[PDB]
Amino acid sequence: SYQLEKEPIVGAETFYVDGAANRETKLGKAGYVTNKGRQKVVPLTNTTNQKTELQAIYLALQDSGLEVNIVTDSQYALGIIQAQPDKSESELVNQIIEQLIKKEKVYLAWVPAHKGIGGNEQVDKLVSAGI
Ligand SMILES: CCOC(=O)c1c(O)c2cc(Oc3ccc(N(CC)CC)cc3)cnc2n(O)c1=O
Ligand SMILES: [Mn+2]
Ligand SMILES: [Mn+2]
Repeated sequence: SYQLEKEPIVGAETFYVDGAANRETKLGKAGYVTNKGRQKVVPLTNTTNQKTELQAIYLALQDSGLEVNIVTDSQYALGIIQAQPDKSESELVNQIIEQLIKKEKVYLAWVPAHKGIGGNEQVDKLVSAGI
């Protein structure tokens, strides 16, 4: 019930997402930074990096118009969303799936972590602080 655009969507806002989890305390943050100065950071308790990365995307999907460009450094989350499942065993993923269906156009790009990608580093620096 959804598909990913092969190209960045002209006119749409670019959401740089990221997550961070502390392995001992299970504490993590998830959020985004956009090319338009929009930001969000949420707190999460009892969690993993994977989950925080998915949560960041959920945030980006929730706080965006009918058209989005999303760039993530999560191969894990890219995997799930590119697989285009109809239903998952994960509550968080099911929430993401239905968000994507609500959208006119969705573009999801992958970028490597800590390689100087401005938007990625910006959002990393925010979610990493205190973890
Ligand atoms: C600020 C420093 O952060 C980093 O250097 C950093 C990562 O080490 C990192 C690792 C990732 O992939 C993995 C995530 C978790 C695991 N594990 C669970 C299966 C084991 C820990 C393995 C690979 C995915 N994203 C990451 N991001 O965004 C980072 O900023
Ligand atoms: Mn990451
Ligand atoms: Mn990071």
